[PDB]
Order: sequence, then C-alpha cells, then structure tokens
Amino acid sequence: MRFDIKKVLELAEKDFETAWRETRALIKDKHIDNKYPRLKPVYGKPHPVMETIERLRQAYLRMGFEEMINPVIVDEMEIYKQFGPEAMAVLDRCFYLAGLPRPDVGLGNEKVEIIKNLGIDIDEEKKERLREVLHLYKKGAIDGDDLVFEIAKALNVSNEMGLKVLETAFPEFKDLKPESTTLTLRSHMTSGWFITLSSLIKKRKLPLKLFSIDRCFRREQREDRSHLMSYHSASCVVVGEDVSVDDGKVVAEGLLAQFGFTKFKFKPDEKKSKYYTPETQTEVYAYHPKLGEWIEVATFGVYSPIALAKYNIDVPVMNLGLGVERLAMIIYGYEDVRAMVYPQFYEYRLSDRDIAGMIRVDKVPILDEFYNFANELIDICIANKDKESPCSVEVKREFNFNGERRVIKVEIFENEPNKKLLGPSVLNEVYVYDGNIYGIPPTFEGVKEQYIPILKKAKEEGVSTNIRYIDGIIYKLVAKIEEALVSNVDEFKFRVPIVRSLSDINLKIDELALKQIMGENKVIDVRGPVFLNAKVEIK
Amino acid sequence: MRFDIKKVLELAEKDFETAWRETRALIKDKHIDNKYPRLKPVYGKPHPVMETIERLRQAYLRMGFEEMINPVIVDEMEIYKQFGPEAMAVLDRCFYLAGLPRPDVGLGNEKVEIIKNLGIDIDEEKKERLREVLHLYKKGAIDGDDLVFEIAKALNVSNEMGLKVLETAFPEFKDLKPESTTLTLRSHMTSGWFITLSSLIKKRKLPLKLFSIDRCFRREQREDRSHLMSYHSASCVVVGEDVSVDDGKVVAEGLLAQFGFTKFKFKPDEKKSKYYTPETQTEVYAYHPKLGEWIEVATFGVYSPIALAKYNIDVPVMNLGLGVERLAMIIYGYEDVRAMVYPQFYEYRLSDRDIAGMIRVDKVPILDEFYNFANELIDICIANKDKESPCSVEVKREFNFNGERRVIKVEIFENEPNKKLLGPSVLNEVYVYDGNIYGIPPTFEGVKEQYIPILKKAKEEGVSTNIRYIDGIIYKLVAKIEEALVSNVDEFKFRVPIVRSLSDINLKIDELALKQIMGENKVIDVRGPVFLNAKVEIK
Amino acid sequence: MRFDIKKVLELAEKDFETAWRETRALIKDKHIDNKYPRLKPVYGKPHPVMETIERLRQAYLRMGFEEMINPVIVDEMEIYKQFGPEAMAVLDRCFYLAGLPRPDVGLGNEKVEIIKNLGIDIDEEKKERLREVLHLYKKGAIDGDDLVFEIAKALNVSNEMGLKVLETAFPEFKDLKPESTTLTLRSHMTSGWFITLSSLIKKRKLPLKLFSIDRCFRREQREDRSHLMSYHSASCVVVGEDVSVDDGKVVAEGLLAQFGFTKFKFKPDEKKSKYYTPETQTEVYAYHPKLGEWIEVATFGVYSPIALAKYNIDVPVMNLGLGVERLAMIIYGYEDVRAMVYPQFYEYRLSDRDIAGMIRVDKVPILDEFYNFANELIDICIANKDKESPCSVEVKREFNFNGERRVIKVEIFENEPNKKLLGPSVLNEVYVYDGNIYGIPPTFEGVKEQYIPILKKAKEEGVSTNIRYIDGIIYKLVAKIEEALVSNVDEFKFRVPIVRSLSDINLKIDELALKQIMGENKVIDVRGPVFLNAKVEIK
Amino acid sequence: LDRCFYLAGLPRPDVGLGNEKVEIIKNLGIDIDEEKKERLREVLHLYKKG
Repeated sequence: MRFDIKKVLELAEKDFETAWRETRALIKDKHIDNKYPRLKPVYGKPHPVMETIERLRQAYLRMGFEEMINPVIVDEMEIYKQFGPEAMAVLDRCFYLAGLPRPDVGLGNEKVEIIKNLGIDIDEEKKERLREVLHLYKKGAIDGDDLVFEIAKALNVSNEMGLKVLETAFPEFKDLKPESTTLTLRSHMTSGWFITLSSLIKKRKLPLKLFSIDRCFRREQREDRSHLMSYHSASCVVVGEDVSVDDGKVVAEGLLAQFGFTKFKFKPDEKKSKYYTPETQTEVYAYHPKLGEWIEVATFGVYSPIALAKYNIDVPVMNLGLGVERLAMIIYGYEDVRAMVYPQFYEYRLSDRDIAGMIRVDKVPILDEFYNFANELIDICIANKDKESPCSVEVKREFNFNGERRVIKVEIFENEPNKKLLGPSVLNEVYVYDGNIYGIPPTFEGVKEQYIPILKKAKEEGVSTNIRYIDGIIYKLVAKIEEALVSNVDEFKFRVPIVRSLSDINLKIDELALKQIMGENKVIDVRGPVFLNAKVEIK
Repeated sequence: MRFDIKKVLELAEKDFETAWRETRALIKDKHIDNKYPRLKPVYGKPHPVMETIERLRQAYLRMGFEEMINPVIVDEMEIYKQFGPEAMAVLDRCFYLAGLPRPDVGLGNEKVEIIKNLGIDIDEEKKERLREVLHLYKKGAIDGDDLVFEIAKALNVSNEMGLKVLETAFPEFKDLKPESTTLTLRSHMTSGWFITLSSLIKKRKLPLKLFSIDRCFRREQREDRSHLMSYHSASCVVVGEDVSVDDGKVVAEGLLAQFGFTKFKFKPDEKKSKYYTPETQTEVYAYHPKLGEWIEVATFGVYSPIALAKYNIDVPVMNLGLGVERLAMIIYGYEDVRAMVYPQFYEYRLSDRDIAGMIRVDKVPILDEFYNFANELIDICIANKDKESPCSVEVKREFNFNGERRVIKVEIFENEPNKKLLGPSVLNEVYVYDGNIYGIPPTFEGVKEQYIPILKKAKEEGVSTNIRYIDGIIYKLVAKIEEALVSNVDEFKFRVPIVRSLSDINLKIDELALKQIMGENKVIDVRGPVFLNAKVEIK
Repeated sequence: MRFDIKKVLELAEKDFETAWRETRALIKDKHIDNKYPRLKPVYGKPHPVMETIERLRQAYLRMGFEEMINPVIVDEMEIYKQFGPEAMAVLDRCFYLAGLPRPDVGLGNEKVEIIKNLGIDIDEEKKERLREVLHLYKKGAIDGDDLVFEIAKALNVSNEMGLKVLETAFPEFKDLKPESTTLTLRSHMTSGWFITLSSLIKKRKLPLKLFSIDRCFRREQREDRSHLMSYHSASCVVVGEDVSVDDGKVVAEGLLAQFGFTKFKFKPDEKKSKYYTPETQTEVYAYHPKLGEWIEVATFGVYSPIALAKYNIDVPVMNLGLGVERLAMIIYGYEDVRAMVYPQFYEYRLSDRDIAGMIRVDKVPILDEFYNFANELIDICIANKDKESPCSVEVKREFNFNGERRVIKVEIFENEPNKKLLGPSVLNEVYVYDGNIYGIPPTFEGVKEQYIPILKKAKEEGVSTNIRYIDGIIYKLVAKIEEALVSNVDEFKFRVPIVRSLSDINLKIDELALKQIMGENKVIDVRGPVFLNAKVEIK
Repeated sequence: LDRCFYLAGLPRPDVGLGNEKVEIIKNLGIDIDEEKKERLREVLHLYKKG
C-alpha cells in the first residue's frame, strides 16, 4: 500500500518527534512464503562450454586473428589431398552423410515385374482412376510436409486425403537403407582450413592470421568415458612467407596466457601426421595452478608443402588446434566430459542454500486478517517461563468473519511442567548444514553443543531458513481458528505428531531435496514436544 | 633516434626563444612507404554469424534463460516419439551417420573360399612366417595412426615396415561402403530438447526456462541458393505448469526487441507440425527499419501432450526457434546466405580507402642519405614558373659514397616551354574515388573541373594517397643518382613513359586492385609529360 | 621464399619417392633472433578493475536490472535531504568544486584605487592607445585557448601579440584562490539515485529495478594504505510498492553468485545511517573459496520514508552497494589496492617465461650467406670427442664476398686435453628457473644433478631459451670471419672471457631482467672454458 | 585552468588556536535543551588526532 507524502512529511519540517524511528511500517514483509531463503533470484546461466567458446573466440580477436567459418562437410577426396596414403586409415573415424536413395525396384529392372502390386491397402480412395497428380519427385522436388492432397470450398470431404499409404503395406520401406555418399563430416578446422585457404591466398594480402572455433565430429562410436561424437575445436592458421613451429608455440602461449596459465611447455607428437611437415607436430600440455594433472589442451604443426601443394598453396602454413571441451573441464574443474557438455542428464545436487528455500510452511491462514493476527499472536507468546500452568493470557481479539462473527478468545499456556510457558526453545531457527536440517535455540546445553561451527549466524557455517518453532506452530493454530469459523467449531486443543521429524511446527518439504536428504543419509534433527493445545473458544 | 632531456629542456626554463615552434624535428616521418594510407591498421574481425550468435546468446541470458547444450546426434527412434506417424516424412531431410563396416567376406561365409588370396603384393616383407602381430581390431581397437610396425635400436632397417598393403591390391576397399546406422543428426534444438527435458524435469524445480544456440543439419542436398546443410538454431524452451503460445510471443518480442526490432507480428503456420499442439505453431515474421522485406526470423509452438507423454513429461512446454543466419542477414544486410556464412569464397571488393594504400612508389633511394636528399631536393623544386629555360639552380650537395665520392651537381629546369620550371601541376595529390584513380592540383581549369565532389579534401568525397607528382618524380631521380654511383655514370637525363597511365612519377600497384581497376572498367586519369631530364653530373 | 606447385607436386602423382619426408625445407627458421622464447605474442590486456566492472555491469543485466547513469556532481543541499541532521558530519568527506573567481579588486571597491598600476611590464605593445578589444569576459565568455591577438595578411609582424602579461607582474595571480561552490562530488550512487528517482517514479510504471556502476569520490585525503580518493560503486535500487531488506539480500546473492561465491551471509551495520530506515543497513561480507579473509564486498539498506519524502517519493526503495575495487582484489587476489588500480606504478616482475625471451645473442653474421654458413658449420662441429688434438676438419667452404674473395679454410678442434673435440658439453640449453639462469647438457654428473625438477623439458619445471653453447659460440666465430673480410685479416684464434657469467658463447641481456637477476640475488650458473680458438685462414 | 574544478572540504575558520587571545569569554553554551552528566569538558578529542 502506497503512503501519503505530507502525511509523513509533516512528522518532519519543524514538528520532528521520533519521526524517523517511527514510520518503520508502511512497508510490511510480504507474507512468509516469500521472505527468503524461500525467495530465490533468477538470472540467465551460461553453459560452461559455450562460455569457454565465447572466451576463446575473444581470446583470438585480441591477438588480431581474423574470425572465419570453415566448411563443416567435406568430400572424401579433400582428406586424401591433406593426408594422402594415410587418409585410408584416418577415415576410420569419419561419419558419412546419407539420405533417401532408390531401391532400384524399377525404371530399369521393371521389365518382368509390375503386374503384382496394384493397391496394397484397405481404405478409401476418393475420385476415380486419376493415376498420379503430384509428379513432384525428381522434377524440382517441392515437398517436405504432409497436407499432400486436400479440399477447400465444398461439402462432405474435410481436410484429409491419402494419409495412409504404409503400415499394412510397403514391407521394404521401414527397413529402407539410405545410400551413403562421398560427403563426410570432419575433424579439426584443418580439413576445412585448406579449402578455406586454397581459394583465399590469391584474394588477400599476406601475412595472414585466421581462426574459427566451431564443431567437429570425431567418430568414436559410443563413448561415455572418452569424449562424444562431436566436439568443439578452437583452431587457427597463420599464413606467412616466413613461419615455423615457433609461430605455433607463441600462439599457444598468447592463447593460454589469457586464462591464467603460466605453465604448459610443448613436446613432439609421436603420431607424426603426414599432413604436417616432419618434426613439427608438437603437443601442448597445460597445467593450471589447481587440479587437473598436466593435460593436453592443444596441438599444432606445419602443413607439409606437399599437402599445401595439392591445394595450390605456395606458402607454408602453421595450424594450432585446441580442444574447447578440454580446456573447458580444466577451467570449471570438471572430470566427466559428458557431465559437462550436458549439465542436466544426471546430477542436480541441491546446495544447503537451496534446501533452506525448500523448507516451506505447511498450513497458514488464508485470510490477511488472521494471517496478521498470527504474527501479532506470535510476538505475544514471547513471554514468561515455567509455572506448571496456568497464567492470565486469555482475553483476545474480536474481528469479524462474514457477519458479526467475532470474539475469539485464545488462551495460551503450557500445561505439562518443565516446559516453560511454551518450552525451553520455541525459538529454534531451523538451519541447514552439510545437507542436514538442524535448528537450535541461541541458548546452550553441553552434549551436542559441538555443532557450533555448524548452523548459527556470525562466523559459523550453515544456512538459515529464518523460521522459528513458534512461527510454524502459531501459524498452525491461527490456521485452525480460520478452518473452524467455517466448520462451526467452538473449542480446540489438538495433537497428532510423534517422534519422527520436523513435522508439526508446520514446515513441509518439496519432493526434491527430501529425495536427497534421505537419498544420501542426511539427518533431520529437530525434536519438539510442542502440543500447546492451548484452549481457544469463539464465544 | 631518442633525444636528450636538458638538451631540449634548456631551450625553456628562462631562456625561451622560439623553443616550442622549433624542435619540430627529433621526430621524422618514417620513410614514405609507411606513411598512410599505405599504413593500414590491424584488428581481429569477428564473423557476422558468430557475432550474431554471441549477441543472441547474450540476449537470452539477459532474459534469465539458462544456457544448455542439447545432444547433436539423436537416434531415429527419438524423432518417432516427437513427430510420430509424421516422422516417416520428415526423416526425408536427415543425415545418417556411418563408418567402417564389415563386407561379410569371412568369419561366417568363409567355408568354401580362403585358399585364393595369400599375398597380393610385390615388395618386401621382413622377418618370416609370423602370421599376425597386432590383433587390435575388435578387441579394444587401439589404433588411429600409422607407424604400425617399426624398429628401434639396431642397424639396417630404418623406421618403415608394411607401409604398402593397397594400390596394387584390395579391389573392393576403395569403393568400400560404410554401413549406415540408427544414429542421425538433427534439426532445431527440439529433437534435443525433449531428451534434455525428459531426464531433467524431475531433477529441477519449475518453472523452467532454457536456451541453446547451436548447430543443426537440415538435409537439402546441395543448395547454393537455399541455405546450406548446417545452420545455427537459437532455440529455447519454457517448462511451466501454466504456459501457452503467448509465452512464446513474449519471448520472440523480448528477443527481437534487443536488436532494434519494433515491427514483427505473428501468423499461424500451415505446416501444423504434429509434434506441436494444434493451432499453436505460429511463424514470427520480422521487418527491421531498413531493407529485407518482412522475413520470417522465428517460429514457435507448444509440445503436444502426446509427444511430451512419450518422453515422460507431465507438463506443457513452449518452444521458440530462431534462425541465426536468418537474422544474421537482416542485421548486416546480406542477400546471399553463402556469401555470408563463408565471407571469403567469392567477393573481396577493395574500397577506395584500400586502393590508396595500394598505390605504392616504384623506385626510391635505398640509402638513408640519398633518401633524405630527395625530400630536401623536392622542397627545392617548389619554385618559379615558365621561362623556356634556363635558370640558376645547379650547385648542389656533395656527400660521400664509399670513399671521397661526392660533388653531385644536380641542375633542375624545364627546357620545353609552356611547362613552367617543372610544369603547371607537379603537385597532383593522386586521389581515389568510386574505384578510380585521379589526382589533380588545387588550381583550376574549366572543362573537367566537375570532379569537385570527387577527390580533394574538406567536404569532397574521395580518399587521397598523400603523394604529389614531384614526389615520385624526384624519388625517381635521386634513385638514379644512387643507381649511378655504383654503375660509374657521369651524366643523366632520361625518358621512357608515353600516354598510358600513372607510370612515371613512380608509383606502381599491387596485383589486386589493379585486377579490379581494369576488371570493373575503372579509369586511371593522371596524364603527365614530366620528362624533367634535368642534367646532373657527379664531378 | 615461395615455392612452385608442380615443382613439388610432381614428387607425388605417380612418381612418389620420399616426397613428404623430403621437401622439409622451403620453410626455413626466420633467423635466431626471432625463434621464441625471443618471439613473444601480443594481445590487448584488460585492466582488472575495468574488467570486473564489465562483469558486474553484465551481472546486473542478466538479473533484469536497468542500466542508468546518475549525476556525479550534486549540490550540498541534496545531501541534507538524504542524510539530514547527520549530513553535517558526512560532508566531512566530500570534495567541493571550484574555479576562477573574482578577487574583488574593483568594479565595486574601485573608488580610491586605480591610478597605481598602468602597465607593469617591460616589452612591446603594438599599435597605440586602443584600450581593450576582447570584451569576452562575463559577456558570453568565448575563450579557452591562446592565439589571443594575431596577424594575417601583411608584413613584419608574425603570429605573436601579447603572449606576456605575467611573470614579472601580477603578484596576486599565481596564488589566486578559486572560490568554492555549493556543488560537491559524491559517494555511492545513492546521492544520485534519489535525484534520478525523484523525477522518474511518476514517469515509469512500477515495480522498478535500476543499476549504475560508476565512479565516486570518498574524501580521505592522501591514502596509500586505505583506498584512494575515487572508487567505483556498483550500486542499484529497487522501487517496489512492497519491498524490504530481503529484496536486498537476494540481490547481493544473485550478484555474488555470478562470480563463484557461495559463502557470504549478512550482518547488521552499526553505523545505522539515518538515510536508511532503522535496522536495515546490513553489511555483506564475502569469502570466496581462496585467500582474502571474510571481507565486506557490499552493504545495503532501505531508504527511510522521511528521506524519500523530501524527494517526493511515495514508495520504499531498497539500495545495495558494492565496492568494485573491493571485489576486484578478491577476484585477482590483490592485496595493495593501489598496486591494482594502477598496475604499473611500482612492480613489474619478469616471469621466467620472459627472461628466456630476453637472453638474446651478442654478435651474429650480418650476411645471410655467412649466417647460413654458421648453422651449417654448427651441425658439423657435432662430432668426435677427446684426442688432445688434432684431427682432419680443415677444408671448408669458399663463397664470394665483394669480388672473388673466397677460400675460407676453417679448422675446428680443441687443443687443450680432457675437453673432447670441443668440450664435455657445448650442448647446454641455458634454461631459466626461479629467476635464475642455468643450462646443463642432457648428460649426468652427480654433485649438482639435483636441479632435475629445475630446467630440462618433459616433466621438469623451468623455461628454455632454445640456445646451446656451440650456437652462440659458432655465431661468434662466423661473425668474426665476416668482421675480418672487411678488416683485411688472414688468421684468427682469440680469447677474452674469464670466470664471470654466460658472456662468451655470445648471448647478452636486456637492461631489465638483468636489473632483476642481480637486484634479487639470482644466480647465473653457466661456466664455460670454451676458447675454441680454432685456426681459420682466408687463403 | 579556466575550465577546471578544484576540490575542497571542511576547513578552519581561524576563529581560535591562534587569534584566541582577546575572545573566548563570550560563547559558553548557545543552546536551550538537556546536557546529561556534569562539567566533563570534552570527551571525543578525535579531531586532528587521527
């Protein structure tokens, strides 16, 4: 509710009497179901791999490298030019594209077979003998959707015609085998660089520096413990009339150096790929000041004149590759690659900070009036101690319901002795630590008072739910009062909980978390012989 | 050359005599070959598509969307669950992966055929009958490179063994056909979203907002005038217990709204994909205040409960897709998609600003001393006018060469009348406009003096090369003087150019640009009867 | 040098004989002065504070906050409205702007004083009695530069007039005191937020979320050990008809949570600023998993209705501030703030990786021919061992100099016994570790062979310079040969070094690093009794 | 400098500590409210001393 200017402003000017210290209201806490930790924040969360890409992509740009986009699909021949007599071995790890072919059932072999199948279906076929209408096959194939044959302005027909030409027919169509092609995916911007280079050297002026961080597919065939089938390669190439492996080392440094890496070094690669001038293919191991043993993040080399020759390139080229997902794991400290590339496909651990915001309140008054009464009734209960009952706390509010219904006397006390006016606690914060749910009053004992570093604010780990016992307890009470004014009840005082958990004192829990609490042997120590039946009549 | 502090500082303090106005030197112009436009700047250039991705990726994050990475390769069955009886039509545009299979030549059919091929080669085979050694095939296939069999510490062998098992053998290996699989690529994060969703709804707490801008492959089979085979889809999904098409419209707005788009609107899609609840698939046409007719940038819908059911999802999902390359063209105003995705694969037009930096100087003194003499000799020539010759400008410098060689008298004048002391110009800037090369003195004529808006600084388009006639001309002269002190020449005065172009006055041109100038009917109007033989002896 | 296509391509096709393995050349290592570590990479380096700003600025945007720019300079009165009776204490830390005032020397007091100073100078004053010309003072003050009075088309005058009206005059002008004003800088976007709010609440529709990370000036008067005079405040404000301190806690979380912070918590601020509703000003301490004890990164509160009233704001406001430089230090692990805000103003430590690239080669052949000879001559020296001399390695190359000058017999050997043909090393890499310069051959000894983890590639820390002894040594020799063909020398064999450092074997060092090596007690252990006088005649 | 702002802060009006030789027995309490405790002149000498 918005407040008035002068209404409050007057408390100032010249008539300033406890103005500031007052007016604290005008801004009430929006219920308890939205008071945080129950109230969480929202913000776009960038994926670790994609972010790492947007960082490298930026890493190069700051080195002056020109961003490119190499062809993703290359022809089997293009790899022969680069690798050569070796390609016949590398292709072992390359996927080949394929599509809807031709089973060669006719149009050539159809000389002694065609008078067999003349309608292998059992439904309706409007119109008559109008053989063929959509000759849109190999003549400008204009298709891709359904709604093949229909109807418009007429009657008794509807939008439907020929939506059944399979199932109980076409035996050799479900097992149809799309014939392969000479078009294959790739691996490393290299198989693309040449192409992107061949027809670029004579169009631009050297020296030339280029980079392209895109996808690639390294055929591994099912690998849940050794990368996947498609990774991101942060490659680049340096076209220079005078370049060597050194131009590669420097790049690898200037690149890693932008992530806080100071220790890496290089070591000759045994693979000695034949598309690389001999003795240049050097691996680039990296070890960032933290976990992740010296792991290979990159690998670069020089394009052998022979290979560059086949592409009509009259100048040496240096190429450095860097596995994005590789460096990715090092950055965010990830072990299982899969668990990173696809964050949500397994884990989902809920941190203590989350649990707190998942320990909601069971029942509460659904009437702003009563709700307010609760809070008010709660601050009241904060009084006295033991006395084996009774007291003098009965006379209470008398607000209306639907018509004159009021006079709701609520008496509060603790009949059972040694439990104060309400108990030796009723002020337990109910914190959350190491996945466990505790909650203890700011007092002291001696036995389990070792959980100091645990829970409790100040300099003691653990997140609070900002909910004391009495809170849920009273809300439970006031809730009932409400549930009664509609059920026609005159008296109260109830009981139901028994040694179990934090039930009672209200506070329920979302499925998740509760699925973890028990799924990981977490304890929920609260303990509360509340009861506080406390007689409350409505007359 | 670095200067001295006090040396210059003294000219101040209390003895301040034209100090500032002087000391202009100490900072000489680094030659003429590096004086700009010849001196161009370098900076990383981000690709239009990738940048657009880094913008959208950021567009979502600012809307609170969570970044993900959906599986790129899905099984043929996963599409059946989403599409269903329709998938048998959409698969028409989906590539299937494949690799090194088994021709079924033996290990099953090998019962009456094996005593035929026992060595189809004609070279060397070290050692003896040691049939098989690397049984690393179907038993933990540890391969991928060459260097198969080698040698280490010994003599007479070298690193080479068995690098020939084809060519003149294996007839059915080059035509080998990698058998297909049940693994196919995809199209739209959708075919991935379900998967990424199915096993995520019960791990997280709703509502749920996710996005992933990654690659996809829409089988089109050779399309140079209709997208390619792999595009980028900026998709997203909103998991909410209460969502509808509206949640899609809003996204499309909040998304496009971050690019300056205010006009878009939506229209129902006729395709009515069956993996979308009926009457939800609405296209999202966009028209940014500029070129590019109202073009479809997005398209969203709602996942039909049936489809979501097959994936064990108990809640509606809204999915909005946006073609990155699509919006890409609208942003950078591109027509041909290909010409954008792969910038350098055709065009490379050189803007006037480039030409200027490509109009270099033909010949120049290779001796700092002479070079300096040129510049000095150039400012000198700036004198007098006509006189049908002669004058009194002979006595000149006398610097050393390799030993006492000096006394180089250089006389300057214009023998032919009506050509001033050098000419009615010799101060032509040589500008570049509309791809043409002009250059005219700051004087006036009357005929072609219409090219005012063209060339010339101030408020008249066109880029200058900052090179006057005399410049190249004198450099040409001084150059010769130099070329002579080594050739043993005593006199000079030469001639060679004739009505052609800007030859003479030096200034040559790089292959490119010159390939355009003529390749696009550009004119090179300079015209210069220089000659200035000007006698110059060295004794 | 560019190579030919077919020239190399022919080695393939069908005539493939050691093609790949060959052609290794065509790409020579560009000298040794540019072979890395001597060859370092370059890339724009973002300042830690500014980057942190570009991260927070992005942190908010991802939370939906609207970016603003609050006024930097506010009037003394604006702070009174916010703070009130307290402002009279806070202003103690606020700078006040000031400019060229009026000493009140006349125009009011000029009644009995004006006939005193009528020209307190001793130079020239062109023209005559033309009292005043530029009445551009308080009447549209159009000034700001010099070139006050000048001259154009004429003779005997030059661009200069009245450039002297001080020094030997105006006694009370150098000590001139610019009078203060009611305009002061600020501290925290707060003093700006109100203003930015007051005239914004009725223009926009609530709720309202805003943020602005800009500068602020907290008067501390010289603080080299307690922040400076101007810091960056990453503040924000949430205008909501229903907001409380909680809306602040959540922000602080959603903000820090985007830096990897999971531990922070809040604690009530004792300061209890009166411009904040009582009991809301809560500090926000943060402890990132690393160094930097629990340090206060933020602090937020609620604007007291009274203060908001004075600005005509009819609704509570939540404000959270965050010291950028504060979080900055935590991120990049900085102790001294100054050492961060102004990176280069003290330190500049050169990491080992740098030293390597600063250990250049003393002297080298300045003739491509000789240079090449060196490298060739170097691989040659790699032969034999001890023999107390001599051998059979004299006959050598015979290339031309300036004319027939050739036949340069270079004999190589080690006269002194127990030093092999050259020495028991001459292959020392010369590494760099812990700021020290070592370098040892890949052999072994037993005494100091404890520096294994030190230097040496593989899995042993330390950066190499990729320079062996012989390298510098031979370059030194070949260098001489060259220096001789011009000095007219016939024989050689020299000596000059003695127990000192790595001198000899060439290799010098840049001033810096060498300033550190000794400035921090670093050792340079090489030790080399080279000598290798090796007789070399030129006839 | 004609276009440059100069910083400034709480100065000293030079009312005493130097000119206080014939003026100090004038203002000994220019207020009309409460002042707890008694004659305990000064307690927070936190001015020019840290």
